[PDB]
Amino acid sequence: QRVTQPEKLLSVFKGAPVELKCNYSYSGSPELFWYVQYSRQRLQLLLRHISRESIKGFTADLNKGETSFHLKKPFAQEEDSAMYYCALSGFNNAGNMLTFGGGTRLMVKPNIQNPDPAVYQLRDSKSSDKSVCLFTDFDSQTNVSQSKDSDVYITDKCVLDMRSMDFKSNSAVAWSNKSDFACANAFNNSIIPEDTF
Amino acid sequence: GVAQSPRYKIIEKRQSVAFWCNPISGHATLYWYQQILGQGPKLLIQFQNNGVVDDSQLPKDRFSAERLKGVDSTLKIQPAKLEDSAVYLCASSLGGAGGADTQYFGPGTRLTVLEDLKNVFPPEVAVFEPSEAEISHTQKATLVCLATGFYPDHVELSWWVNGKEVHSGVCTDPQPLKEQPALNDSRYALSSRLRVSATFWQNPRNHFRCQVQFYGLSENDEWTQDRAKPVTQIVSAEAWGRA
Repeated sequence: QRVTQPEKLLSVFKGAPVELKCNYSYSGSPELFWYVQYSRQRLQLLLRHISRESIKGFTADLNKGETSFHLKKPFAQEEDSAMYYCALSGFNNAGNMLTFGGGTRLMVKPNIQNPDPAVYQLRDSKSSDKSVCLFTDFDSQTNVSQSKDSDVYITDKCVLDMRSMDFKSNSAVAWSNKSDFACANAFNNSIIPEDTF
Repeated sequence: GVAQSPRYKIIEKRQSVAFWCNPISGHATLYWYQQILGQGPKLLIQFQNNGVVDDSQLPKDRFSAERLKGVDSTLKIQPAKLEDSAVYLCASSLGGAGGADTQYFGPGTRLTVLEDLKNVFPPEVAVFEPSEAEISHTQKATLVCLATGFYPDHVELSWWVNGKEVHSGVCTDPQPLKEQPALNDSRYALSSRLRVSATFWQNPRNHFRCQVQFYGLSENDEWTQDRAKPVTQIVSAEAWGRA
């Protein structure tokens, strides 16, 4: 009795298809499930193999010829970003229990309507001369690379939703204690040539 | 739903720890799972009423559990090891005489086992004001919050505008970074952004606060160091609208 989710991370574009793979090993007729955990929420049932119903746009077909139970959706939605766990039920294992796969995180990237990449400098609200560099409004083509210098800190990219404005944007933050640190040089990674400084 | 206590717990290696679970009213089956970071839940023990149904995977030299009246249940680790750091999940299901019923999960207990409680630090929090260049170029204004120097990674960051928590326009890093990556006691930093319209930021009556809830040591933990005991606590930074 084993459940395998072969990949820990799946990153897709919004509106692109989703396939979260799950394979099982089980002698007999298996009972299969998908569970989901959204950020700050409890782990919860998503669907079972016994019903064809689409749940939140997802379906999963038990394919015994491939011992697979892949979770699929044709058009990824930003709301689908979450942790997904495949599970298999075992009959009279002392009682009736679940075995879970190792999980896969689904991340759904926004489609930025009009990229406007730029690096701005922000000053501390307290009277220190601390500042941070904000790289923002870049396309989901751009990947942000971690800092190679010990005393420069760079976060990964992060999408915010100004839903009152119907507007989404990526950003990453860079800061450092050093004299030498400048926003013109904060992100010496693959950034857009049209980047505003 | 299923209840669990505590939500976060820090203990030192070789100390003991107990977790509490209250199942759904009338659920005959109760499950305890261990979930290591980046893994799935793995069953520790399962109860049917007050009787152990499956304890084969219980690490019996140090783990034990009871559910003495067939309702709420306690799991204890005595003594704890560093490798026990994990989320401890409780679940319940009806327990009827059919197939596998839906399992309902608690919110989990996050356990961090440390070598030295003197390595525990609360965060410092700073808010950075929007750039004039951004305001001019986009008619939008991004605030940044930095939480720094905390250990272990037990933080919840939120944004508050005029005293009300806000979620629209916010992004917080899903993972903290290590302030000193070549160190396995390294403290952590974490960033978040809040973006508002330029006119909203320009209004001098609007109040902006970044809040960081830290979960640290408990009342009953010993502390003889000079600096303040690193207890569970809120640390915030604030900024006012400007024109």
